[PDB]
Amino acid sequence: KKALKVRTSATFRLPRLDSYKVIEQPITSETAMKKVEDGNILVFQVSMKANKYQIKKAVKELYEVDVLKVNTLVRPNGTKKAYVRLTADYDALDIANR
Amino acid sequence: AQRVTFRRRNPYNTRSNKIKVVKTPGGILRAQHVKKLATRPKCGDCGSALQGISTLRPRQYATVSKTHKTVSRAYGGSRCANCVKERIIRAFLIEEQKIVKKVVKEQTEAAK
Amino acid sequence: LNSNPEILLRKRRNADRTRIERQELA
Amino acid sequence: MIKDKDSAADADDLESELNAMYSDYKTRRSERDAKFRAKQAR
Amino acid sequence: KSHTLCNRCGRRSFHVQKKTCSSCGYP
Amino acid sequence: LSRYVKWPEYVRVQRQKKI
RNA sequence: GAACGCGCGAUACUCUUUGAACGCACAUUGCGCCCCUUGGUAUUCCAGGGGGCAAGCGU
RNA sequence: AGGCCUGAUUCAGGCCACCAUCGAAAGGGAAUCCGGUUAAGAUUCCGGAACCUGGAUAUGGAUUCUUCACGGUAACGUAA
Ligand SMILES: [Zn+2]
Repeated sequence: KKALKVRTSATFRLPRLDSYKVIEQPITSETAMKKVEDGNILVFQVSMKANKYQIKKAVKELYEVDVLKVNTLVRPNGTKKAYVRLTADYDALDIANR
Repeated sequence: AQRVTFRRRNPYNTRSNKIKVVKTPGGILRAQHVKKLATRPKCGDCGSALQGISTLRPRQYATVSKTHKTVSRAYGGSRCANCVKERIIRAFLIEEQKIVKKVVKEQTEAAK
Repeated sequence: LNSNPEILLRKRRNADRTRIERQELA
Repeated sequence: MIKDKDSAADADDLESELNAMYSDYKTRRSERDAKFRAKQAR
Repeated sequence: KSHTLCNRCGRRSFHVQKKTCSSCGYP
Repeated sequence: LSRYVKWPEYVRVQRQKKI
């Protein structure tokens, strides 16, 4: 005698990027320095592999300042420029002289 | 008599980008893109616009309370009043006919 | 409001029913 | 859950199942074109 | 503009319609 | 329908050889 | 072999992006999953780093 | 060709069907406006003003005797 079940299934299924690498050098053109002096915006050159989170974190770690916003663009010569606007508690000119 | 043009990437007169002309607080005419108008919800039985339900875009219904998109009656927000009334009457009459047919079958099989 | 921290053990769900089924099974 | 065993009736049932499966397979593979359905209609 | 840059060889030999390169056969 | 999916190929073949 | 950079590869007169080319796509530097770890209020959130993913009634 | 659910601990049981992917900067689609500003940048920057999406959470109110609220004949209304 064999005990086999009646209810059978209808289908059978098978059972190197740190703070010193992120920020390469600042931008010291007259427009960038004007932004530093007036708009409280530090202009930096950053690596092409860095996003806004990494740029903000790197600025915070290296320069000990609070970053309000970061706006990045890619320059025609294959390099990335970042505008970092700091919080009103910090003066960008003081950091630039430092 | 100032001429205005699109403010976005699309340069073609497609349904997606439609322009209205408005006078800004600067005293000049400027273009403004208008969104697609919302469509009233329709009854699922007769296709007439549902009464008492606000007309919004599909994703704007996720942000309003349930009273603005339903009706207190049964099937409220899905079917209109007349369709619900027909459904009730039809269901009751069908049940009554089933009872009568069952009685008739019982009688006609009771001969033997 | 002058409270006191503590850890509360919630009552198990469907305890009496499961006990009855186990009793009938055995 | 049936606690029964048959000797040759099981073989007959298995053969019938296999034949039905083959017939269904033939019908499914042949009904790929509507010309066959039209011919089978008449 | 029948051809574009080929990733494997760098030439302007990648047929856009055929999606094949007439210089190195990519892919 | 096509119910043949209830049997994998190897089961079907090994039962066909039984007959 | 190619692209981008300073003969060489971010350690640049260790080995970037690729390529038989390998997580998936690709004329996009587009889209995922898994494990460990660190930071910012932090059990939930966000991000950074490291390492990976081309059963059968047959006997 | 796969995912999910149930279970005082027994791995057992159950549900469902159907195929990757690519293909639109004129199709479908969540949300930003005004004013100012450069030698060269603007719905992107500056000033003001506002929206969308996702997340963790707290407070008030409701959930009216203690347990998922009412009104109008009706269409329907509501802070829940
Ligand atoms: Zn209706």
